Amino acid sequence: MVNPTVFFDIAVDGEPLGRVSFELFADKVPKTAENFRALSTGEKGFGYKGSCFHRIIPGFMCQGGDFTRHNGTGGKSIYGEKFEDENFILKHTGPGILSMANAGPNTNGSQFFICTAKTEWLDGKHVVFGKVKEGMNIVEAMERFGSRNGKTSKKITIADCGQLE
Ligand SMILES: CCOC(=O)CNC(=O)N(Cc1ccc(N)cc1)Cc1nnn(C)n1
Repeated sequence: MVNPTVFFDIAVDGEPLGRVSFELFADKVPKTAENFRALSTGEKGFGYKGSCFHRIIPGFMCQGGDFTRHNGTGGKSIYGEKFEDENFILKHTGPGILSMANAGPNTNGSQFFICTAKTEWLDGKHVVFGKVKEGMNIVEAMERFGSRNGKTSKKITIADCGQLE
């Protein structure tokens, strides 16, 4: 009836940077929304707290949520290792879009990316499920620690996370 809101408190080499919050589009993509919500609260016994943004590419996107292998090869959903693409109603319209990373059709786990540009060519293959609500300036700050090949110049971590309200 109202979409939930979750936050991440970001750190750079252990030092506090700021907080980003996200509206999750539970109205349109409820299953995909609930996965990210629950990984953010940690209520299933695992999740995003302490994990890193392993791949950041300025002018493209910030990617993380690989909490098992910390490098883009791991993660798992609250539903099993993988779950299906729920739908593609929502599109990659611009900076701040929150979207699922994947390795093929119906291979969603826990990895996600926040867009820092319009990424139209991802439409219909990555499930869009939320957007940055507060702290797009902190996402832009994060982005400056990326590189063309995605390697970060300092360690970008989710020091804390959970649900607002
Ligand atoms: C713009 C979003 O791009 C993608 O989702 C494409 N694949 C990955 O990023 N994966 C592959 C992948 C993604 C999700 C899951 N669940 C498994 C594998 C993770 C990754 N990160 N850095 N590298 C080199 N690969």
